[PDB]
Amino acid sequence: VNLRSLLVNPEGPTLMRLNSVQSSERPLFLVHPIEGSTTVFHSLASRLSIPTYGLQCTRAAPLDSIHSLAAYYIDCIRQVQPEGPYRVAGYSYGACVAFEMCSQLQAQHNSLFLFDGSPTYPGCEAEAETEAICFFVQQFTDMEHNRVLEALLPLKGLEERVAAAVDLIIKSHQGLDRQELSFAARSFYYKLRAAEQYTPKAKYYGNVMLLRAKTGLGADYNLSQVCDGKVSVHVIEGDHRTLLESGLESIISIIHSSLA
Repeated sequence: VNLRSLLVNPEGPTLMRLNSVQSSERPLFLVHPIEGSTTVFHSLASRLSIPTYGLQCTRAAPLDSIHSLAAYYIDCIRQVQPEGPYRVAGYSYGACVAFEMCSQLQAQHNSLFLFDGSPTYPGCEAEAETEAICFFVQQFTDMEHNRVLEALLPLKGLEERVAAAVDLIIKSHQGLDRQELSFAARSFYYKLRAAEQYTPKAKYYGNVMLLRAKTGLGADYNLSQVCDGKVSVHVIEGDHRTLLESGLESIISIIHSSLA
């Protein structure tokens, strides 16, 4: 169901075309939410008049930091589009990565769309990993925090937690690929770490557009804290998850009307 769309093929391609659009215009690149899949971008892409791609997080992506992750996604991009003027958007967690990407392209005139997300929106390894994976577990099962927390806290480290987690999950959905869950659970922790440890290097002088959800740091998601250029935020109908589904019509118009 909704759960298999929280998993990605660890060996799948990083950059995948999301719609037919044979056009010759510069494409629009969509950066995945924290779960790594470009599934949420399916509706939006199908209803877009420009070629749009998706970036998913597979085993090939370096997660030591948002900086590395962005530099790698930039490389995947330059294969489909070698030239400078880039159009990139990032959903939720992807927002931050998309920001770092355009940010690196700057230091090295691009369009940047943030779908309800932003760069904002050492001895405690154990608790961090436990809470991360504990959370991850709750997305696939019903298990109570405390019961799950009790099973993951005393474990040696990440791989034991991931394994114990994958077991708890399968004991609820036997059909889920254990290799995917295992990769999902582990990268999930690494993605959180990289994000909750990210802080823009310099100020972004480029034009940013925040498409915020209507139903819920102040209608800016702290964008102004890191941007100098034009920061325009549109309020879309729905909450964090429904926004791209019709808050989608609004978004489709806004994106269309922007990119000439």
